[PDB]
Amino acid sequence: NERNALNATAANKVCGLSTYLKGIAHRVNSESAVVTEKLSDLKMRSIQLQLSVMRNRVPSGEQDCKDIRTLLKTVLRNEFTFQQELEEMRNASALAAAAAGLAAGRLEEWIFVFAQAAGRSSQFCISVGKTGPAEYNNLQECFDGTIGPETLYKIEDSRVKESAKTSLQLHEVLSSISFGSLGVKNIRGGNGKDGCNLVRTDTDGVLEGGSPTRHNLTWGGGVMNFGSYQNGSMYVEGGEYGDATEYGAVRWTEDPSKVSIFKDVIRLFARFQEAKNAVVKKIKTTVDELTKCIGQKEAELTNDQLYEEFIWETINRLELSKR
Amino acid sequence: YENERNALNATAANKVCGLSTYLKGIAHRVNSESAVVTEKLSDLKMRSIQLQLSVMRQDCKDIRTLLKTVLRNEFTFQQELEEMRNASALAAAAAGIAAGRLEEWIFVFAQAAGGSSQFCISVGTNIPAEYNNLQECFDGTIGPETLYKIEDSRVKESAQKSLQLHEVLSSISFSSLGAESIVEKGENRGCNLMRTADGGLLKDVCLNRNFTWGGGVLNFGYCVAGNLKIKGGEYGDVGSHDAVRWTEDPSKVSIFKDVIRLFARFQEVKNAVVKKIKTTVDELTKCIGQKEAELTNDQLYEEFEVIQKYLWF
Amino acid sequence: DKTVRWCAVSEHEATKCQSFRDHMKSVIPSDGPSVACVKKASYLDCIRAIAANEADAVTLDAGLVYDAYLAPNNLKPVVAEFYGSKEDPQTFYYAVAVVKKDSGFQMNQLRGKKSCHTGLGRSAGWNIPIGLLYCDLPEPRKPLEKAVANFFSGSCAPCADGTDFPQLCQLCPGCGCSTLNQYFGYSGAFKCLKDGAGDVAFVKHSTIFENLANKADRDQYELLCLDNTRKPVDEYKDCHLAQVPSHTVVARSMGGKEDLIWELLNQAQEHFGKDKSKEFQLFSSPHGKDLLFKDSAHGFLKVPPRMDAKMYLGYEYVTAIRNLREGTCPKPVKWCALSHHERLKCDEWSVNSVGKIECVSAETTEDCIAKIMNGEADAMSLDGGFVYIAGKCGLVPVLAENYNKSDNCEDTPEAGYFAVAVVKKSASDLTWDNLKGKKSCHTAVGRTAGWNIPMGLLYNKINHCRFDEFFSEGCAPGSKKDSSLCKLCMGSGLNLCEPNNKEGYYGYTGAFRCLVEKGDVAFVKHQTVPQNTGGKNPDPWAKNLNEKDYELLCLDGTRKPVEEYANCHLARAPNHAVVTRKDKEACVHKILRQQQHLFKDLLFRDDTVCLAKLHDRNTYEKYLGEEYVKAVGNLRKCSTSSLLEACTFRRP
Ligand SMILES: *[C@@H]1O[C@H](CO)[C@@H](O)[C@H](O)[C@H]1NC(C)=O
Ligand SMILES: [Fe+3]
Repeated sequence: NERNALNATAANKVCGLSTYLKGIAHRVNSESAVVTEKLSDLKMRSIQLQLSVMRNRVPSGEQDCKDIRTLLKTVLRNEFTFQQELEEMRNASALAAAAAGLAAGRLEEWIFVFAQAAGRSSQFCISVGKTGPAEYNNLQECFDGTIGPETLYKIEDSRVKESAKTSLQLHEVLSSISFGSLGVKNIRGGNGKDGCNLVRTDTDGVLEGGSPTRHNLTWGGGVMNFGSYQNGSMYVEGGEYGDATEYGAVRWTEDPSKVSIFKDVIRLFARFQEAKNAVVKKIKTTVDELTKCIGQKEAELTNDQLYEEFIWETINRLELSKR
Repeated sequence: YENERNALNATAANKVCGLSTYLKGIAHRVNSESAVVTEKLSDLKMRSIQLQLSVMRQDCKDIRTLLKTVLRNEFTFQQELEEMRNASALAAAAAGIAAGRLEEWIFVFAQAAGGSSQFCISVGTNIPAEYNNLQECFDGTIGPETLYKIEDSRVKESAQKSLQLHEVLSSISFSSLGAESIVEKGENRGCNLMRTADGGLLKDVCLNRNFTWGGGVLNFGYCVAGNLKIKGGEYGDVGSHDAVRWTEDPSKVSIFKDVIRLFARFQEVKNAVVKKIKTTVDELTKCIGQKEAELTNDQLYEEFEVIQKYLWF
Repeated sequence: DKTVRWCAVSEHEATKCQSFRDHMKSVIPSDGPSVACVKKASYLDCIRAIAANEADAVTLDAGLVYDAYLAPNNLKPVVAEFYGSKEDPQTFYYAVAVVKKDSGFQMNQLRGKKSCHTGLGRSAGWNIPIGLLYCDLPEPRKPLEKAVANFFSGSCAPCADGTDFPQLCQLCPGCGCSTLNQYFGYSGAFKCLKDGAGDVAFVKHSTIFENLANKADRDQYELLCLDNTRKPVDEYKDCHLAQVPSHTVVARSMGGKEDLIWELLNQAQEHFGKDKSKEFQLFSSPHGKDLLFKDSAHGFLKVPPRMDAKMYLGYEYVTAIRNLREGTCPKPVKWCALSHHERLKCDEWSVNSVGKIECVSAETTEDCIAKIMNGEADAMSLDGGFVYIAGKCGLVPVLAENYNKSDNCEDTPEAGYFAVAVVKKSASDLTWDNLKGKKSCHTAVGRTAGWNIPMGLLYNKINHCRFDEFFSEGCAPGSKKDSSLCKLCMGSGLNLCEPNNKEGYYGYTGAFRCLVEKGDVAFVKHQTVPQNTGGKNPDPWAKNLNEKDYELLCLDGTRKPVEEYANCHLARAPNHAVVTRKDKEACVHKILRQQQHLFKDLLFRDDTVCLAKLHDRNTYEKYLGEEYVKAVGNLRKCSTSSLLEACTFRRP
């Protein structure tokens, strides 16, 4: 029987996904910074509205501006709730970060172990077509330099920080590792004699004088699925964790959203995104009500001059009552 | 003899999984520690509203700067709280990477079990370690769905264990485990995953390089055959072809250095924010009047709205 | 390409090699095998250069052949030097322990005796005896010299420090490392025993014959065997400490030019070998003695491909050196399983016995015998034909499978089962003689009833080994996949003609299935037709079969019903026996008897009523009987067993 290996094109797409998952930490940090920007703009506008009320500059009422009494009570209370929603949103931001960090660690340990499993006489576990071993020059999505623990990408590396800057979404990046996008010829590689045991569950493979018959060995969280007596030939078919048979083909995931580790990332990152969008909608609709009753004099007032003139007015309005 | 293939001991496996769930719990720890700071900040909002009520009613005499710094605080703090939450996401993510790296290793070893005699995680018997023996790794029958998720039961209660990161890291060092409790020596359990020599990872040849499980936890020379002679050392301490080395200093291991660095950072930012709030609270207090001081939180906010709506019109 | 980089360890060896290359170049064309030499500082830098793909081959003595097999070198024996006649080539020497007749002590009684050694640190005179007696030595076993001096009551170990270890020179004061010391070398070690100085001499099988020409003088001497018995000096092949290769060519286990080394060295011995050319001599050189190859060599022999270092050197040699190097000194039984079906059952047996019996899988029976031999596994149940092979490989039988209903099954020995030729009642044209050009169904090749008995009786007729020409087609699992004897098999793809249960026509039941579906004759045990017919087998194919529809082929061209087997059998077959490593008889016998009383033909034949004791029959010759051994011996010419070829390369 042929002895084949996992191909560098599969490994690189799996690593690409892992650096995207490390970047989720930076994605949630940037997205939250957009909301604090929107909320700071809301805080400014409410001082501008308060100034207009004191200076009697609030329009006679084009829209319903005649009830500033209530439409200011509600704004100062909505402003308080948004602060509690921001904190709930940030809690989800850290859970999404951790969950994605997990999925990445899992995938990185998988590929790294195959990358290291390489020796002389064209014996390897990661190929570059019909040859190998794949070195750091190949596998550039996985490594920074010659294969080792210190050449794997770390969370602050430029590669991770720059992947968080793209317009690519989780679903697109997940699909890049599915059996459909990849295909047999991008998963199986090597010559027919590369002696890779990590990819053989038949006797003398993962176990010596035996086979893992108790558990269907899965790498990733169910990305690459083995049975009990796989050749080592790297015969691949599309399928999930429960699909592998004893003598059949290795099952490569058809739907990466069905894998244990990605299920939580999708769920927790969705929870962040929903929470974030809902705060942004609310800030928008309250600012829609504010920008109506302000008046050009008070609308133009910006930054340091806004606090200056507001305190100028509060001290004058207090001495108006005191005299 | 040379064909001898040792298995990792279950107690060494559980200890790694223990660390792995402590690291998943770091997300809950940063979230909880961040919730304290908001309590400390809400007390500042309750103390500044207490001051404005006194203001609209010594050496506190300058009314202008009192309210100029009060409006300033409303903005200066949230942009430094943004800085601490940013550090919390990285510390939570970097921790999750280290958790996954250790999880894949142990889980793969746990799945490489076959009926009897050959397996990778041992309990001394000729039967591989099962979920009941790997209690800190799995919540039932061994599989991808039975490993602990970050919102899971024990991840949350691990996050409140009063154990520090440095202590949980020490728990998986060579000393803390002991030379005889890491690997089951003198036994042929056929685990090829711990063999770099020919007939191990590769079927006919030694590796061209060293190998590591974890990111420097378990380390092997390029041609490890037979009875594993474990010593304390790091990825760099693998000199010979025979060398097997388990970490003596977990803070020198690649994947943990960033957890230490980024958790320390978040704490550094969290402590800077905490002191700022304390120094502000202490300086506002000397201006607040006793009438407003003894005032309860509920009626304190009712009274503010009263003078607030008075001055507007 | 076709060049072999040979490793030379000196200046004089490197110039003989340039002469070797140049003389080869003068007699072999451009296309053919060529030599190129590489110079290195020592044999260890040579083993290292080969392993690091810098050089390709080097000739080594047994001690170095051991270091080359260990990791990270992983080298192996490929070609060997032979000495003496072409009829009996003397590839190996036998390390023996010579004594005087009636001194009345065994191997286990050596403590307190006076020993004679060739020299300190020499192979048969020191390394082998002391390596094997390692655990009989008193604590502290380090330094080794101190332990040896406190074991024996006086020695002569030349080249040892008498200032530090005086008991080691008691018989040759000074421990002189030259022939000036009367008791130095083989002749001196024998002289030390002859003069009555020592009580035992650690020498070679040849030494006595080189020192006493008279068979009546030699008669006053005996050898010590490892089984704690003595034998005549002329019985050294049956009574030795170790069997050691003289000088071996080694190469890389993977990507070592094994066939190109053989080609070059076979071509070399024909042109410049012993008494061939006036031009160049392969086994002589003006520049020195024993250059590249020993001068005494008569030529070369190919080492069988199945042969690995541990097997080539033997268990005894390996055991002695491991003990010297390691110093490691003080159940359960590892049962070998034949593929996933036997292993499934072996797993239930492992957990149920709760760590009394362990498992190991191998795809073939000879692969399993090889696991027993080295130590990867401890025991397995074998058929008569495989007991012959396994036994010839040094393994021994410990329990016999019993099939007859008895009062005390455990202690009632059986004469055996019967080998029969099964036909359909419908194929009435068939006679024992009318089988040419027909379809056969064998249990597997090398098996008693399935192969050795009918193919032996056929070989005594056609006087040739082309059985695939005799039959049209058939299924004999284990045969070459391109043979006509694999055409009727039912195995899926690669599993076709495989000697395990992955092949649906493997075994007694499998061969019977073959007869029903494709074949026209099946070779099995006498009880196969009754065990499957009349509903007894619930399988779809067998469910509706009745034994009235099958007949037996008698040797006298007669046909009789299946029940009339007693007077219509090909021959009596020896019962299946449980074989093991000699140094495991006791434990296997103990745990199997214990186990047996507590608890397809998986692991054991399904018609085993119990495992029965053996007595003086603890050898394959004794167990199988004089008659069966003779019949298997008549088939050596037709053998296809790569393991048998290997085992008989050491013990023919
Ligand atoms: C042994 O087997 C033969 C089979 O024909 C039978 O005649 C004999 O009586 C059996 N012996 C015992 C003791 O049952
Ligand atoms: Fe038989």
